[PDB]
Amino acid sequence: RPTFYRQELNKTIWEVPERYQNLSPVGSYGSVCAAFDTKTGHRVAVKKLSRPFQSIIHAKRTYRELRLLKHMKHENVIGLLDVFTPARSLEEFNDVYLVTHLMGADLNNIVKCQKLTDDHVQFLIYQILRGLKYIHSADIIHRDLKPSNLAVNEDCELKILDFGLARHTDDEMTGYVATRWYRAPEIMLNWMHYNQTVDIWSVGCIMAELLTGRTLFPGTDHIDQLKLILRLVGTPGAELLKKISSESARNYIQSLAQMPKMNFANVFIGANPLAVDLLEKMLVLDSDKRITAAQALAHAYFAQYHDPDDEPVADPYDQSFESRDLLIDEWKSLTYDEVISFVPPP
Ligand SMILES: CC(=O)c1cccc(NC(=O)N2CCOCC2)c1
Ligand SMILES: [Cl-]
Ligand SMILES: [Cl-]
Ligand SMILES: [Cl-]
Ligand SMILES: [Cl-]
Ligand SMILES: [Cl-]
Ligand SMILES: [Mg+2]
Repeated sequence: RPTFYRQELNKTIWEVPERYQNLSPVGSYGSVCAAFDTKTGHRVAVKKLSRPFQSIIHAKRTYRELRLLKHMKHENVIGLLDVFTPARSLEEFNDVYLVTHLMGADLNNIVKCQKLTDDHVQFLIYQILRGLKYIHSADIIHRDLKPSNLAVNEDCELKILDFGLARHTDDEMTGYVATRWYRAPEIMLNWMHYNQTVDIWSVGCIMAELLTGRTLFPGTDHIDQLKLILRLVGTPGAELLKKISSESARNYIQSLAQMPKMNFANVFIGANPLAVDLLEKMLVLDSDKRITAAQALAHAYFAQYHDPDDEPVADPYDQSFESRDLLIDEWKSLTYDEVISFVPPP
């Protein structure tokens, strides 16, 4: 067991191992500090969870987040450097701290203020798809891909973070908000049981915005955003209408005048024809017909970067806990076992 020290930073007690020095608040599900890790030489983010075991819902969310971060071991995905508690037994266990690499800029800080060549767009979207091939091979859905959840460095190297932990509220998705502009229509309006294809819709929206410098579907509300989507990709045919489970959602769609799919070369003026072709394969209304991450990596747009011997898959991931009914203290015991069994990376 390391030695811990205590300090108060902006109204909060932080109790952390001596290896972490020069803590400074960066923001606030919990509170975050920047620190220097003397064991590894890296600058790190230390997150102190708020009220991790306050309800059955909160205790299960804490377990879910720790299981997911412990599993993810890939160059294009956020990984866990450390996890700790100052508790010496289950009986006094009440606080959880998570440690990752400190991230600088996000995709927003380069798409707003920088000139991107087609080669930059190839390399950035290649890396998102390499990370997604890995995540989807474990049967994990990210559910919240958008520019603010993608970290980028000076060498244009990218990491996926901030997985959807079943978090977002109704207030958070209302009106003129970037939290909804990247979501697939079937999850935005609860059409059907969704699956991993929702993440490929989000990659299409991101790729379009890197090419044009503008949000693809900046709706003022759910209905405005659906009208922008259907004007580009066309209204649904009878085959997709059959797959929408809500009768009211089917009746609403049938109230709209029919529209054909637009010509994407006339929308993405001057783009690489291979970029236009890949966008037409991602931005498909019927989720069964969208290109997968593994199929997209082999598309001719990425010929410069694609290496089928350097695009790894994940170890199998057991999510059977998701259907399990437990008490607060049972979820808290499972979480304690995962904290004490952690093995750091090389
Ligand atoms: C490289 C690339 O594809 C690119 C670059 C800048 C802008 C656009 N397209 C638009 O801003 N449009 C055109 C017509 O529709 C409304 C506005 C495309
Ligand atoms: Cl230490
Ligand atoms: Cl990482
Ligand atoms: Cl504790
Ligand atoms: Cl964003
Ligand atoms: Cl597992
Ligand atoms: Mg985020």
